[PDB]
Amino acid sequence: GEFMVSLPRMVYPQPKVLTPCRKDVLVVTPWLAPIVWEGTFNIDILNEQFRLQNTTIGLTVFAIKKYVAFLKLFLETAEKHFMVGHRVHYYVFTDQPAAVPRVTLGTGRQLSVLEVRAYKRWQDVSMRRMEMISDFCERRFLSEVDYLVCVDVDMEFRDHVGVEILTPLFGTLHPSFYGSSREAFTYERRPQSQAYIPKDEGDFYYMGGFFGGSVQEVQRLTRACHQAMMVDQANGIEAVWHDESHLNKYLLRHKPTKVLSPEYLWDQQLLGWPAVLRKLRFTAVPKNHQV
Amino acid sequence: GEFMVSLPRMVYPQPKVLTPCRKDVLVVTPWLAPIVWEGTFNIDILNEQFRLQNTTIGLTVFAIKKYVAFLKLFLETAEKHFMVGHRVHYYVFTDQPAAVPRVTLGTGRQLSVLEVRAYKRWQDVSMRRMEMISDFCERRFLSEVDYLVCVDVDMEFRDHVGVEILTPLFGTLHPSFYGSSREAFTYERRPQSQAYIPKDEGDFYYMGGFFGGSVQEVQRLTRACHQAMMVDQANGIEAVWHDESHLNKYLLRHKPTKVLSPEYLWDQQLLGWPAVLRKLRFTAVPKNHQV
Ligand SMILES: O=c1ccn([C@@H]2O[C@H](COP(=O)(O)OP(=O)(O)O[C@H]3O[C@H](CO)[C@H](O)[C@H](O)[C@H]3O)[C@@H](O)[C@H]2O)c(=O)[nH]1
Ligand SMILES: O=c1ccn([C@@H]2O[C@H](COP(=O)(O)OP(=O)(O)O[C@H]3O[C@H](CO)[C@H](O)[C@H](O)[C@H]3O)[C@@H](O)[C@H]2O)c(=O)[nH]1
Ligand SMILES: [Mn+2]
Ligand SMILES: [Mn+2]
Repeated sequence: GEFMVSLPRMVYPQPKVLTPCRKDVLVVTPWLAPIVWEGTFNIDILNEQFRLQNTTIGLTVFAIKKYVAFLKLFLETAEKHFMVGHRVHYYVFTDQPAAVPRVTLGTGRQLSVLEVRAYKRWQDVSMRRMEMISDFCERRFLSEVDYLVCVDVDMEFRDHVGVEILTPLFGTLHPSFYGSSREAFTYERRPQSQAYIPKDEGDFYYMGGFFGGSVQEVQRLTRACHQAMMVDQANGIEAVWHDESHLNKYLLRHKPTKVLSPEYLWDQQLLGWPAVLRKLRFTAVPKNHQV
Repeated sequence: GEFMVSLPRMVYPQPKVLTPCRKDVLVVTPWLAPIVWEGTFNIDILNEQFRLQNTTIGLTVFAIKKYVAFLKLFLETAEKHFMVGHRVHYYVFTDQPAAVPRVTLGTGRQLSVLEVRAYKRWQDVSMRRMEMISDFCERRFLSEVDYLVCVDVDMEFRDHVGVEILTPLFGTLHPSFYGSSREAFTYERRPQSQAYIPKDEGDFYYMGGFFGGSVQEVQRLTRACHQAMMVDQANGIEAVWHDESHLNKYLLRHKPTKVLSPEYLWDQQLLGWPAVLRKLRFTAVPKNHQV
């Protein structure tokens, strides 16, 4: 939120008030947050706005135990598609620093390897990211980046993922549930859990694999989710979908300022390529669950 | 931007991703700013969000010379429709403090009468609002309100105008031009003016009668428009639409974070009640121009 200088002259098509960009999908939430789909944004305008602020984006990714194998494709495709032209700082959290592949980066981009402990259960590995993002890295992130983007590693970039996502707080629509009614969402349904959401509440089902925002908002979210997980652990309960359950509770009670469409987290294997998706931007890589 | 506590449990209809709110109009700009139309927002959610921040809204209005006659209806209808339930501070700028009508206010609402000089030409009266809002009232507004809303007085509220409009910076689509191509917009077209916009630039034509934002953003806008008007005056040129021309230049170069639809500034006399308007919220009162 620093003083913003004027945009230069730009030549682009006039937005027309009586022509929607997209008529097939919801492009704004009932709390007036944009839902980001292809056709809703002019990337040239957004790139100008964010470049004029010299925006730095941090990207966090965890690669613990066998998941180090996903890093090469993840990082090489991020170089092709993630925030190209902007300052990027990758933060790779791993138990095997020597297994991080040497990936060639474009100018203005850097990578830090952060060693962490590996936990036995994949559920605990997934869940402990909230603590790792918040408690350990609070001060570093505040000094080094403007926004944090927190993603799964078992993924590849296939198309543009850029500054259109940046906002104080965002979540991403889970690709399996964007057409589902709220009663069908796999929220935590046990009232004994901090993640509990009743059947008559819920806006969306957000996937735990892609969330972000300003550093302050991300530290708030990760701190709250970590605290809620600790309460659950003390009470002998583990939410049905782990960190994702808590993320969903948080974003129900603290509405995101943008929502990313499932373009931003897709599984083509599983779900194909429906008409509503004009681009598949960030997609699941096969993982043979029982990695 | 203070710490935001959690929303309470709320029961409301689920937003459905594959059902747009409105298919007849553009509801988001190409820079991802919501365009505020009826059907795009859930006021209960927004009221909760803004009440939890104890939001105070300042409303500025100028009533100089014969325009004091418009104050009674303006203020009485604002009491019925403007930010009801929230803290409101009216700032009435006038050359005739004794002519301000005694209007009964709801709880949490206050009115201040600010005496100013009357200028001879209606164009100068209109134009000098930018200076009056910025230079004179900078410190007061920063201490007293969170958002400023700056409107014409020759108007009445007929329907809800609430926290859905609040954002760092907003303008309102001029009711005569929302369907027009940019070449038809009455921007200042002389390159000798600071307000100059070429025929191949422009997003929208914003009306000078309804704009606002955070206090900081409004002071930035009003300061920039005042400075630009002073440059024009020194160069012997007066923009075709005065302050409105400068407002349009500013919002071209500094994109608003929400845009209000013409629901928010309408003239039923002149334009009727088209199908695209589900509500007429803030409307022109007859003024017999040659007042
Ligand atoms: O042995 C492991 C297990 C997990 N992870 C990390 O944890 C992430 C999440 O695990 P998976 O990708 O195996 O799980 P899913 O793809 O099923 O994940 C979805 O469900 C999870 C909760 O069960 C999380 O919320 C996750 O973010 C969401 O995308 C991985 O991408 C990886 O970054 C590891 O590094 N090593
Ligand atoms: O003698 C006057 C003349 C003007 N005004 C103030 O200036 C405002 C703007 O003047 P008008 O309402 O007469 O002009 P329009 O309705 O045609 O205004 C439109 O065009 C103007 C520029 O020409 C401004 O930009 C204005 O905000 C925009 O709504 C008035 O509402 C009032 O608040 C007075 O108080 N007294
Ligand atoms: Mn995954
Ligand atoms: Mn007017």
